[PDB]
Amino acid sequence: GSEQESVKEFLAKAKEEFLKKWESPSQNTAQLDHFDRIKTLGTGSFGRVMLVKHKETGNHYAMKILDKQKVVKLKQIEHTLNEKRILQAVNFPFLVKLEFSFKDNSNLYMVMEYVPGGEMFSHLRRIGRFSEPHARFYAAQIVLTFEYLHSLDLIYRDLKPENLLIDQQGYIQVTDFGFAKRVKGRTWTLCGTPEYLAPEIILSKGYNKAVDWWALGVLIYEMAAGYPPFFADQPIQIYEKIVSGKVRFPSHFSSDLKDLLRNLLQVDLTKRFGNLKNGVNDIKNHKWFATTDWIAIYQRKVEAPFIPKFKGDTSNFDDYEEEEIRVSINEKCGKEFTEF
Amino acid sequence: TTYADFIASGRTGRRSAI
Ligand SMILES: O=S(=O)(c1cccc2cnccc12)N1CCCN(Cc2ccccc2B(O)O)CC1
Ligand SMILES: [Cl-]
Repeated sequence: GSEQESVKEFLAKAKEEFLKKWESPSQNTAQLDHFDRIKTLGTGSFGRVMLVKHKETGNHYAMKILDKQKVVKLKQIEHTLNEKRILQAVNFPFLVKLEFSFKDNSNLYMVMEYVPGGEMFSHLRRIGRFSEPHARFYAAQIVLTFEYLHSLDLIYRDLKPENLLIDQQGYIQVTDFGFAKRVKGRTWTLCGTPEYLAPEIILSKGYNKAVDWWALGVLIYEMAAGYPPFFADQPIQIYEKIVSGKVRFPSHFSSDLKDLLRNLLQVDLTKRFGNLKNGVNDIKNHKWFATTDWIAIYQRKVEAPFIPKFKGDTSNFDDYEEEEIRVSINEKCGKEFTEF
Repeated sequence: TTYADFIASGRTGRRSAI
């Protein structure tokens, strides 16, 4: 009741701050000609991410540029408005920080601190797999991040190595929040990425924050094995495996790791760790985490097992054709994005 | 091996949301 009461008090203040920012979001805190473009870091079906330099300060940022017309075409208005509203309201060491946002006739812009270490995904595929201490270090950060997000009644719903950055201290930054939803009870949308979907998302019953603990199990498995627990040529075949209740482990997994994963990759949501009476403490007190100093992880005082090569450098991102950023003379989709 | 089956699945690159 010292450590536990400190966390309760911390989370109560955190919720008060979150709700104030959620109710009165920041808007229009920069403009495009404050920035020079350097390089395209990523492309998607309705936007791009660009490395940019702030002209006055010289600071580097990742600028997410979303084409309003394409957002409307692909039915992503609510997700995009939600992502920005969440990002400007949350505050936690392992969440990316929104520095500026604004819009113009054509685009929405979210400007975030640049993290040159890139995605966990690339590092994992390059090295093959992480040792269990390395995986555990990242897993502990996700456990704490979900403890925070769930205390705000947010379900995260898109955990995967693609959405985790590794910063220059070797710690994680969670990137994407469009799918994050306020859920005190249950929700029903089929959304996420096939390999990481909990059975109850596939099966069309309502679901709750316990899906994030299932996804943690998938992430830990993929980090430690180099491949996810459920894979196949086509998503429908992946879904059949997920709901089956059967999983196999590499022979190099420790006994403690297998026991944790059997309890996270638990199809019966009423038996799944994270979702029992003692909540996240069943995970934090599990034998696999016995060596984890949870407070030291939160304070970023643990020496990271891996620090990306320090080189403005973009070597941890792929190369893309550089295309114009065109801003129309006509305002597009103004009413739809009024709150951005 | 299971790894070989993972490679054969074709889903070794970045994965999109559904
Ligand atoms: O480009 S990111 O790695 C990235 C995201 C956020 C902050 C960043 C700070 N420094 C470096 C990179 C950064 N990235 C991580 C997840 C992958 N998407 C894919 C994407 C690409 C284009 C448009 C949208 C999206 B989306 O997500 O919804 C792009 C964002
Ligand atoms: Cl890829």
